[PDB]
Amino acid sequence: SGTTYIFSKGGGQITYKWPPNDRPSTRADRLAIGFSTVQKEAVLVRVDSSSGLGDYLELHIHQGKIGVKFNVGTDDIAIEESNAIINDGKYHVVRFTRSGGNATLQVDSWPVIERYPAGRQLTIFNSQATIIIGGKEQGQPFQGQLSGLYYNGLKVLNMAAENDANIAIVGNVRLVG
Amino acid sequence: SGTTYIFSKGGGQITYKWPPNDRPSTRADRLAIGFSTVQKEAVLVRVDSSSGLGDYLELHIHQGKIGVKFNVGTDDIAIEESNAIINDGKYHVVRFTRSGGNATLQVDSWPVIERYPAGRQLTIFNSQATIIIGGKEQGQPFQGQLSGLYYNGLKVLNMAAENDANIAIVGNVRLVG
Amino acid sequence: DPLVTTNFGKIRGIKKELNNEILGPVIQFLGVPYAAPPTGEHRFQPPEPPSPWSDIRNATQFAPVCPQNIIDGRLPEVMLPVWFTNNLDVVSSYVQDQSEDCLYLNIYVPTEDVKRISKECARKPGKKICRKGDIRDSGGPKPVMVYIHGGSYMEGTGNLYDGSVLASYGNVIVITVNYRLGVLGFLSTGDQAAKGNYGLLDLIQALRWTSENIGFFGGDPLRITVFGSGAGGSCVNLLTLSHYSEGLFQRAIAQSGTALSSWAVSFQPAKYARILATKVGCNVSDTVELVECLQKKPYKELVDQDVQPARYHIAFGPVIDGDVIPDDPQILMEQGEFLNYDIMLGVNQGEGLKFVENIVDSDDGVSASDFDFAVSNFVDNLYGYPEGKDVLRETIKFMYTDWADRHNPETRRKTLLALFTDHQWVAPAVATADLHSNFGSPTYFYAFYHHCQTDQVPAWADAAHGDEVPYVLGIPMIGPTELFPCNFSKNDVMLSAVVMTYWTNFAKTGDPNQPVPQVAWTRYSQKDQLYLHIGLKPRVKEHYRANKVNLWLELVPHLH
Amino acid sequence: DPLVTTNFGKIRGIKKELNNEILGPVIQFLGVPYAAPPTGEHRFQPPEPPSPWSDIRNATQFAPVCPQNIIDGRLPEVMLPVWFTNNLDVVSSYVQDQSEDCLYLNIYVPTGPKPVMVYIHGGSYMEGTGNLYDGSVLASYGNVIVITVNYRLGVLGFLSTGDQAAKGNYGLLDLIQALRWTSENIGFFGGDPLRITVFGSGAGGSCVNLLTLSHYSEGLFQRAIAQSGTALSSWAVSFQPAKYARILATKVGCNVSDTVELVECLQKKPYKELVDQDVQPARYHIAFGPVIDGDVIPDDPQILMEQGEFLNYDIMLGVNQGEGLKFVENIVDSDDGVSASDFDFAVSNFVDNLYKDVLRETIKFMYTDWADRHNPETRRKTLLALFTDHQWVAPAVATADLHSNFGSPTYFYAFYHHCQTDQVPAWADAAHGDEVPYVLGIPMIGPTELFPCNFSKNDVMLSAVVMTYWTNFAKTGDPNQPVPQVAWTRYSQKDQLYLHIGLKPRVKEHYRANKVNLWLELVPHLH
Ligand SMILES: *[C@@H]1O[C@H](CO)[C@@H](O[C@@H]2O[C@H](CO)[C@@H](O[C@@H]3O[C@H](CO)[C@@H](O)[C@H](O)[C@@H]3O)[C@H](O)[C@H]2NC(C)=O)[C@H](O)[C@H]1NC(C)=O
Ligand SMILES: *[C@@H]1O[C@H](CO)[C@@H](O)[C@H](O)[C@H]1NC(C)=O
Ligand SMILES: *[C@@H]1O[C@H](CO)[C@@H](O)[C@H](O)[C@H]1NC(C)=O
Ligand SMILES: [Ca+2]
Ligand SMILES: [Ca+2]
Repeated sequence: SGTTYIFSKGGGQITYKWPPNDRPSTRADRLAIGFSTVQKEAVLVRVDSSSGLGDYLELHIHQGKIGVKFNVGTDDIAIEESNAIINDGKYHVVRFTRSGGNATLQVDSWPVIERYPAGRQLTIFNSQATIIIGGKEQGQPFQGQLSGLYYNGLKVLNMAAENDANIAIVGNVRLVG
Repeated sequence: SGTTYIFSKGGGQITYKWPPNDRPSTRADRLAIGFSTVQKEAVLVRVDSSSGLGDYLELHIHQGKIGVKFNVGTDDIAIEESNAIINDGKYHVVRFTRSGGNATLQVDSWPVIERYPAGRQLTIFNSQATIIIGGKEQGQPFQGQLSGLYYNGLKVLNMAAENDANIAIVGNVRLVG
Repeated sequence: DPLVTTNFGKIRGIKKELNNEILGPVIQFLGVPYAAPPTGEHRFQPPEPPSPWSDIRNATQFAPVCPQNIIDGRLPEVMLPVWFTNNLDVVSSYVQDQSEDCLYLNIYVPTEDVKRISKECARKPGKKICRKGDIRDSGGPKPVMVYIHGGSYMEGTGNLYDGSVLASYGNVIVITVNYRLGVLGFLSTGDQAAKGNYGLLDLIQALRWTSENIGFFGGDPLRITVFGSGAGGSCVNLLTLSHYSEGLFQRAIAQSGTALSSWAVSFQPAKYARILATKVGCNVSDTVELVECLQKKPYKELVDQDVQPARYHIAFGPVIDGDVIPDDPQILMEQGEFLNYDIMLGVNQGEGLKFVENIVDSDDGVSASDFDFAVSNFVDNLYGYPEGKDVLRETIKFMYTDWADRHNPETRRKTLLALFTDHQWVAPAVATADLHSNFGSPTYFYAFYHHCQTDQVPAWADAAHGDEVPYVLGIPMIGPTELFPCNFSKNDVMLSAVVMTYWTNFAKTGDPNQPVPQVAWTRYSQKDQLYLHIGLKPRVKEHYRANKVNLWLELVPHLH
Repeated sequence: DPLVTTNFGKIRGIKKELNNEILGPVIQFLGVPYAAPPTGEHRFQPPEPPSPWSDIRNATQFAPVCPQNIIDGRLPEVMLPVWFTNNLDVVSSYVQDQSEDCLYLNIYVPTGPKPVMVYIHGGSYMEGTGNLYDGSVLASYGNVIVITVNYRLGVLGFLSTGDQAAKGNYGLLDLIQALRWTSENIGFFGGDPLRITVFGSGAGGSCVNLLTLSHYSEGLFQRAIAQSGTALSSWAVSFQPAKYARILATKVGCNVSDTVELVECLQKKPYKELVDQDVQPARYHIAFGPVIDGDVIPDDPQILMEQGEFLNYDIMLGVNQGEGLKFVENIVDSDDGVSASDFDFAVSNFVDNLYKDVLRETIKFMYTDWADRHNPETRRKTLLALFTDHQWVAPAVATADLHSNFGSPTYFYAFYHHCQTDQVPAWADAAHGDEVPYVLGIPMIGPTELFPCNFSKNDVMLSAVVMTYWTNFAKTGDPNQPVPQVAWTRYSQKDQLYLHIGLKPRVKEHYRANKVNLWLELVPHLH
């Protein structure tokens, strides 16, 4: 694991907001997180574009299965580890990569899922503004542990561990060690 | 025996200038004049509208015959005492009326000449700026005698002799009496 | 004891004291008969002169008003003054006394106690000056100001406008006129059966009487000034175009009313003449038979009818008849086919308040969708349907979207209101001031920016249509009235004095600046389009709404 | 001994002393080879990495320029910069040596990894050189490294047959290869590879925008400045390259059925023969230039910017207020005006060039100042403003609207101060590409031959102010930071805030809103 934050009773939220004059756009995305949970349904990580742009990335457990929904402008694209159960309490790591409209997802040592949606579609994830970890004010708050969060070179959980100026921690969330 | 003014060597001009803010428009025009001349070519009285506007009235003598040319909007309208010379040095009174497109013209007490222009004709003589007696500047100066000029109520030559503030006499014009 | 002997017999006025520190008394001759009743055989006929009386008739009370139907809804608020609509119950009381025999005048004569000559004659009667003299104590014939009330040619009454203050402020004689309205005054079958323009012909008869009789009251029949607002502003303009107006007046003022708007002339007189006949069981084949029966029917039955025209147009009103109105007002004015009069024309900031005062919300804005619909309603009602629907709607919408502030619905409210203002009022008014200037008529132009907001007028609103009337009439001078019930301030009193100075100076001299001095209101000409911006901070400015006035005058006519 | 060891070998440079006491030294590196000679089987092919040299390359004079035809009256006067049109004789000096092997850049290093400012020139995609632009003054003034680049122009760099036979956009690809060389090698010179800024005027300003829209350019530059230049102007992209390729082919005996043998034909022929060739497009459009290849340029620059199909770049756009002088000048009398009938005609075929009756009338109305309706001096200014707005102002504000809405720190500007010269008419406003001498800091070193105007103290103090904004932007992505100077507010479609640059520099609201939106919102869907 990396920097571990426990998400407790009633859930919490860790929000990194990109400085206004440096809100980044991109064509390919890297997203990796280690976790351990029992939730059948929860939202772990959500990346949002600025207000007005409907562009998003969401890492979410649904039906007990980990996966990612996302839209860059055209269509809502879904990808998940369908074959196995991921809310077993054991520490898992899920890696997500997003090359344009196309994406791949892997969990632990298991076979790598590839998703390639048909029809021409946009590639740019426009002006990204906020990363939300725990998604308390989303519907399903995460309960369990999130550790070592990578989003395109950003160690977001390590940033909150050394009092980064942009991150806010509201809700039941504790640092490990 | 109107207010007789004598036009002499070379010629002259007596000018009426309606104050800017009281320049008359009109549908009908009454104009009478007494004269003695021997000239073949002359312009006796010319009425001019404010600059820009085309509207003009001219009482003139061409090849001995007396006439009146006028434009009030559409075309130049002629009416001329066609069948008798008037430049016989004897005294003569010419009376000219106008209503819309049409005109009337009588010399002394001959049959009255009647003009009725074909086609659709305008009726208003607009914003009349100046009455020009003597035609020096039109191009053909008057040589002879002019008496008691009536025009739309105005006794021009009388008020000209009566030291009018708006009358300017410049040239070889002199007052008989 | 105000007896005056007109050409038709003696009349007795009523002295009226005024309730203001400054202003002096006014002898008012009310209900003075300028024409014989247009009743019976004389219905739908030009007015005849009145019958001479050998007694002394009491011109001391208001004479009946012309037949009209006053009903909320069934009158077009989008057209009538905003003081007129918001206060109908007050207007009912002026109009509840009714008759077809209604051709009357009100004459407001200022009276000083200064005894100029009568006191010299009291000492010395022998000298010619008194022995057989003509000069009076109030010596010098006073300029005459005839006001033509104009709603929608359907209603109204000069009795609504008390000329007292305006009379005794500018030392002018103010006259208010009743003329035939509704069907009675404007029905036309579009020929010689009914020729229309009867009301107009009344106004002309008024001006005949006045030009023949005002001298007795001490008036100058050569310094007469017809002025009007609303549709009465249109009548003022329609009179400058009428041949019948030769020698009857010399200077004219038109307030938020031209002869060029879509509602100044009835272009389908016969369509509405025959629809009315249908409603009273008189729709017969030959027109003269149709008018024949309409004369036998009691005026009330005719005035009580619901004859709605299309929006922003009229059903009954002045018609192009090639007589009273020689041609189409646009043709008559493009070719300069009009006598010369000193003119003073003008419009208000927000005339078209009542064109928006329905869709404006509690936060007082207008939605992107509410706006698009309103222009669509505007286009389809005023410029018709096919030919160029889209190219016209999209242009107007572009020109009435403030692009520096496109999303804010408050300023979207303003421009929508401007659309109706510019189109119905500014465009034609600036057109008329243009075409009068060119053909050498002294022209003066004003914008009206200062209102007195009541408790019925929405706060955001600027000067509404008609809002200029109280100031012209000097209502702030005597405090709030039941008709104009605004709490007029010190600032409102100052302005109402200033408007009145011009408005009378114009009737006195034909130049608003002289004699009584107050920024000189410079003359208007097409060259620099110079106008006085009348308000709390008055300026003479240039080219009023130039880029919008021309949109309608120049570009739009090309878009069909 | 100005010597730098790079990836591709060792290179020597020259030390120019500036034509000013205040300003200090600059080490120049002229005619540096950034890519392999695009000749033989490499003509009409993407640029190749250059080969490593063993010794020390004497790179102290300029390299030859790319093959270009330069004749007075055979070039689109209206399109090219004004100093260019009016100074063609002096320009021709820098265009004397012409090699097909022309892919070379010039580096100006002042004497910390200094910011990198790549300058992309361009009049019509046919002619020009970075050698025209002396990045000396701008360098030691703002302590920034400046680069001026040469790329395949005319046919040689933009020929497309609409398929894989000729893909086109080679010029653009050369610019890419330049930035490739730069981010790898600029470090050896003392540059910051993560602070590279591409800037340009005219078509060279379009090229800037055109690179922002290409996935190839990713991770090669962070900021961008476009001057009097857009990807949205009618002449920014060639929409019928195969049409002209085949029309060119007929003029050199190459027009064959199969497209692949037509391309192999043209390769074999000498470069001088194809360049001298007489090939011209319907006015305001182009014969050769960037094409939609579906690879470099994925789709139309208009679609891609409404889709947000671009990375977040630090953008600074702008226009001068008298752009299309060249359109209007040729119908101006001695009284310095334009007649009403000359105005009505110009508009008419302006519609017959780019677009019927209603459009002809609207424009005619929109560009009549009814405040001074009849004065032909006014009727000149707004007829000038017509082309100014339609070709420059409208596309520029369109871009800035679509860039700020997709979260990119955009900054817009109006340049209203012209260099006072008797080369142009007295009544003139700042013409197309009049901002160049100010950007490049020419007023600092007096008049040159290429900019001969009588330079005044105000022009120098304006040039200092501009160079500040320009360098500051290349440093921080913000024209206000870090060098002290009225602050240039960030642009956004809510208040459309732009810096009105001139004698009285001021931040103003919604530049020309009412006329700009005519073209962007009324005219588009009138049909
Ligand atoms: C029309 O406008 C006038 C001018 O503002 C109004 O008169 C003002 O009336 C208010 C009360 O409604 C007065 O305010 C009072 O001031 C006294 C001190 O003098 C203070 O002790 C009170 O607390 C109160 O606020 C104000 O003096 C008065 N101004 C004057 C002198 O005219 C008037 O109310 C309006 N007319 C109506 C009745 O609608
Ligand atoms: C009245 O009668 C005439 C003649 O029959 C007819 O043309 C017209 O439409 C009728 N009017 C109405 C509105 O009923
Ligand atoms: C060139 O030749 C091709 C193939 O024969 C033909 O389709 C085309 O019309 C020609 N193009 C031009 C414009 O020369
Ligand atoms: Ca997107
Ligand atoms: Ca005329």
